[PDB]
Amino acid sequence: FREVVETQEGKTTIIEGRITATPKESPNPPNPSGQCPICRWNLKHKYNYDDVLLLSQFIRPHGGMLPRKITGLCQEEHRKIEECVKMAHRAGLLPNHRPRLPKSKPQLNRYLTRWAPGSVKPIYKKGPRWNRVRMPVGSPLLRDNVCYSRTPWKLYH
Amino acid sequence: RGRIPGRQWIGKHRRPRFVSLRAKQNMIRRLEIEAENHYWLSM
Amino acid sequence: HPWEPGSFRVGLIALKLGMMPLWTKDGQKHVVTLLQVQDCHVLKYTSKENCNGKMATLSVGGKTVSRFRKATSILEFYRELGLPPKQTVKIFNITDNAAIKPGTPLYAAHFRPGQYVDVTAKTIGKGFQGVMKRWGFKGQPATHGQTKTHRRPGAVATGDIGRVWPGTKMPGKM
Amino acid sequence: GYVPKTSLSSPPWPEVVLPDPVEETRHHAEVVKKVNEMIVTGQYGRLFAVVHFAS
Amino acid sequence: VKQVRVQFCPFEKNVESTRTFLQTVSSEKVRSTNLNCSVIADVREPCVDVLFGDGHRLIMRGAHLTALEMLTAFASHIRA
Amino acid sequence: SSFSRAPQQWATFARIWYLLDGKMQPPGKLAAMASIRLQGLHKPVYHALSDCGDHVVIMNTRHIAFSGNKWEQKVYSSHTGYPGGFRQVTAAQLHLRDPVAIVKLAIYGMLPKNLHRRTMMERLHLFPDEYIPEDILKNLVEELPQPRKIPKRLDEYTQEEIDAFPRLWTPPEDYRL
Amino acid sequence: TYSPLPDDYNCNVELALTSDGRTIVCYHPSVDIPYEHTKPIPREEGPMIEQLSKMFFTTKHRWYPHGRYHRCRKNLNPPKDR
Amino acid sequence: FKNKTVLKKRCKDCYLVKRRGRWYVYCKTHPRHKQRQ
Amino acid sequence: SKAVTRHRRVMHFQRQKLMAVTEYIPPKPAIHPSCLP
RNA sequence: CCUACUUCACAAAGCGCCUUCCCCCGUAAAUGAUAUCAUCUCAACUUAGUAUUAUACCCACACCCAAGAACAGGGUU
RNA sequence: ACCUCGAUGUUGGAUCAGGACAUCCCGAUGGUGCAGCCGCUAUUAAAGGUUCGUUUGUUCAACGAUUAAAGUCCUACGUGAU
Ligand SMILES: [Mg+2]
Ligand SMILES: [Mg+2]
Ligand SMILES: [Mg+2]
Ligand SMILES: [Mg+2]
Ligand SMILES: [Mg+2]
Ligand SMILES: [Mg+2]
Ligand SMILES: [Mg+2]
Ligand SMILES: [Mg+2]
Ligand SMILES: [Mg+2]
Ligand SMILES: [Mg+2]
Ligand SMILES: [Zn+2]
Ligand SMILES: [Zn+2]
Repeated sequence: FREVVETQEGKTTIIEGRITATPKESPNPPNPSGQCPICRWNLKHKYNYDDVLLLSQFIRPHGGMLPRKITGLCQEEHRKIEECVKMAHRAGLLPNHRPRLPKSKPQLNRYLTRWAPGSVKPIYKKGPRWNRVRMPVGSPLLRDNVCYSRTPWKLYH
Repeated sequence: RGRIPGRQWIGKHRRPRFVSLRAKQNMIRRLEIEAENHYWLSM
Repeated sequence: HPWEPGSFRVGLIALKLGMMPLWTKDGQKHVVTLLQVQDCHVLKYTSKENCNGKMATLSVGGKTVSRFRKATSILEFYRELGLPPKQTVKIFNITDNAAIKPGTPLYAAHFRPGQYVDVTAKTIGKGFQGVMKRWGFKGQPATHGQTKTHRRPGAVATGDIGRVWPGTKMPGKM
Repeated sequence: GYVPKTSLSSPPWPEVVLPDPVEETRHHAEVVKKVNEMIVTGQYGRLFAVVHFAS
Repeated sequence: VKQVRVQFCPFEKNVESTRTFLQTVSSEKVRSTNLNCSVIADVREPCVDVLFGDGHRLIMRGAHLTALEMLTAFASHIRA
Repeated sequence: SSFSRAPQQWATFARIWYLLDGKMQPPGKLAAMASIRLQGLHKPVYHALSDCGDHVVIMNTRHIAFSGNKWEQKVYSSHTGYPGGFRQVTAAQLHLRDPVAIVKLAIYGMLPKNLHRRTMMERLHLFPDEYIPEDILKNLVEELPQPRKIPKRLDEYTQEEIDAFPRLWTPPEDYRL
Repeated sequence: TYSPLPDDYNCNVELALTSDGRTIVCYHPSVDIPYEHTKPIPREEGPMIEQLSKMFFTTKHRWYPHGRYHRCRKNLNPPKDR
Repeated sequence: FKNKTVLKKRCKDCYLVKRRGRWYVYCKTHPRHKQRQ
Repeated sequence: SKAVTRHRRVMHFQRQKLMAVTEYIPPKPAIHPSCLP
């Protein structure tokens, strides 16, 4: 990881870049030949939004996701990680990855929030039983996650 | 709000009916029984 | 305590004496009512915590009345307070800055000219009044065939709902 | 086949290890003997019974 | 902007950023935008020194900076 | 056993006080637990005519957590009765107004729709924050486990767990991040 | 060390099978409360109905009287079991 | 802004952005290209 | 209603169950081929 | 509400007089990733952007009454 | 031609109106063949308002004078035990 440092001296500002210490993948992945980190470490369908220890490894210091060309994630797992990161941010599980810079907003505890809180209109007219307007929960991208319960996940409530 | 015109289950505009996993499993079970019946009648 | 922004002081209980004209320097008449403060005293004080409301409360009593026509509990309360029973007691919401010891008298000078005030009172009771007078309904014509319908309400509701909506304007006490 | 510890890496329910059959059969025999000795010594008061009668 | 100077050692590696910066800054569109602005693409770690019309100097050491970052800083200082 | 008739009956049909902590808990699961306890369906001696309900005290109801976007999508509807008196207030607005209405309404809906529901709601006690009255606290008997385990934040994860979790990829050395 | 259920409440369950395996024996002696898990012994109509409802955590409805019809319908000599 | 069930970029400068829960065609050179899903 | 209708005629519940049971099930290739060499 | 005017006259009225106090959202923008540009963001987020309305009101025989169908209510020092 | 013919009184008007928004006016907003004034178009908004007359039974229509506007509808083409 390189960091750009700028110093203003007199009227001659300098700016350079220094390569700090970089993390290294843990030795001996359980499943070598995996084309991406997840499928290589046997995590294809065994992580959720709350697995911050996993998600943060693909996180910019301010909460943004990292590109595929850098992370090495396959497309599907990259989408899954992005959605899990969004859900974790909305649930407040990443308090040290906040946006760079605040009036006090009401504190409502959330989790498994698919949509941005400010982009969903209230369901004033829920439909009849056969056409009910249901509130999405979680993400369909995780529909294939390992299900230890007999009943599958209910992605809509 | 949310009216089904006329009578449910008969008209052109019927109340939608959806098959549950329970019903699917029941039908599959009956199909398995009938397949075994075919086998035992084939001899 | 000295006055501070956001402070609410106590009011009074006056007696509506009447009305009279009053002309301003621009030659404009104004009808002005007379409110006489008759034996207005602070009677009870309850703090924020005691009353559970957002503001403390001061009870103010006015228009001393006969002790022979009051309940025993009220007579005991006024005997403890040291004042004759009052006709009306009203509760004023105040900040703790404006707390006043019970028994203190209040005077019309509590207000001053140029101030703006709110006055609450029981309106003149007109009894069970018809819809026309109570709600200003237009009513029906006096002539042109109208049979026994000149001041009656029209349709009170619609046929579909098969009922009368709560809060419907109907004849009643005004 | 190692999987890093995640919310879904392992089943939610705790892992249970049943006793080995030999030692468990020995314990079964010991418990049966204890209850049999209780019956022999009459260390019981009222007895209730679930009995299938009629239907 | 008054003058722009880019220095680098091509036989030494880690010069792609500065070389691309030179190509982009010397692109005919920029020089036509400011003909008065003078580019001196010397060459001899790699550095870029920009002197503006207000006598203000920006120094970008492109050893570990990508061309996009260098150009963004250059444009930001142009805006001032 | 060996109790007298009246003490035995009292012990059997005694009402217990349970405590639920709603911090970061789904109001629906809280309501399910509370409704079971209030109806007394957790007692083997249960019967709808036995009035075997138990007191449920739910604290921190202000800090309940809704799954999904229910805070903005769930609408609580009511009608004052007067024309134009239809009020539809979102879950977030209702929570901000009354910090107990969400759980109260969830329990009310989950309870059976008969004449005992209001008595069960009387037995129910709800408190927005950690504070509980002293008499209620003394009445409390048992604390029920929270239906939802609260996930740990990164700030809460210990360094040992972070070290145990492996690094899944080698980031390029010359990346600004 | 395996226990099908915790033994900290109620009886201590021990399951067994007779040698023939045709009958299950259960040894469940009751557990006594430890002395350390114990504490030392310490040493108008409207308002009335409201007070009673507050006291017994019920609604006002049950505290109102009933008519002669219901009062005389109530059975004053109900059958008694045990 | 015109409401369209199908969004089309009517020139090079039009761009698609998903905002407040729906897609928008925004354009600065030709504001009349502004479309809302 | 005729056998052929301008709208999608509602199927008898048993026919609906038959169709749902006889829906196409794609072959699941165990390990996803995307992340195999 | 009755000080005037008017109908009128111990009063009721208007044609007379007096008092009447907060929002709502469609979009327009900052910073910024997925996609190191850019991007108003069903990304995290910062403003216009406020509701969770706030405050206000009410809170204890008998005779007469501005209280009233009855009842009830106020006064009787 | 499914309820009602051992009766579900049915045009227009008066009276009182409840509701929808697919908004006529007032509010906010994007576009314009938006210079300004008028406009047109679209998003959001139903809290409030949405005139008086001549002929005609007219609902409507025309016309006269206005208005910020003189909205489209549903309500047994709302409402005749008013
Ligand atoms: Mg029908
Ligand atoms: Mg008249
Ligand atoms: Mg007649
Ligand atoms: Mg007459
Ligand atoms: Mg950027
Ligand atoms: Mg017929
Ligand atoms: Mg026929
Ligand atoms: Mg009949
Ligand atoms: Mg609209
Ligand atoms: Mg019709
Ligand atoms: Zn993969
Ligand atoms: Zn365009």
